[PDB]
Amino acid sequence: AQYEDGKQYTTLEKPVAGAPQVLEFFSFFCPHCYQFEEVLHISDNVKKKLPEGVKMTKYHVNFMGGDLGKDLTQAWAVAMALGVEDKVTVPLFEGVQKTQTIRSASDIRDVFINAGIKGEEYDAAWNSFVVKSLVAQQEKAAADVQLRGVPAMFVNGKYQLNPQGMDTSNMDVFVQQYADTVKYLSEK
Repeated sequence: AQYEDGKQYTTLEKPVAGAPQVLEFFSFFCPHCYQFEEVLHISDNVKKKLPEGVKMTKYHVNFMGGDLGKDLTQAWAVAMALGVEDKVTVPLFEGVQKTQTIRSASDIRDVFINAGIKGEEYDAAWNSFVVKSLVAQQEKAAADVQLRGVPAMFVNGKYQLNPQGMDTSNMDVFVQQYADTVKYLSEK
């Protein structure tokens, strides 16, 4: 058929109960994730096609970058708690990978300050149990899908996107197929 198990996607042998409809894992330390988000714009192209009543969820991972990697997971939890994901995603990617001016937790906080988040609000979120729970939630999600690498995307807790089985030629053909595959899976 057009979409095939083992080609554009694979199937989790242990489906995850109560998973987000569309779940992406990434790291701000991850060069392929920089390409995915900031060059290919995969998440944006995916959302542009999703059926309505279907939302996209994005979680950070700890396993790249040591202390700073975990700080970034905690900052992403802050972004989710404050609802400022779309304001910090680009400057966090650029601070870690382009400028490489993000080398400490304080450097992450500066990005939020500069994007208009008040300091007291950032600090209250950073230190909150609501954020500690959000960090745990991201970690648990990674365990549930038995995550092995990033970037990664899972649909309805059952299907895993397999970009290795898509076309690499035209970046845009690649991106369109990826996005088309997510849409197909969402209705499956």
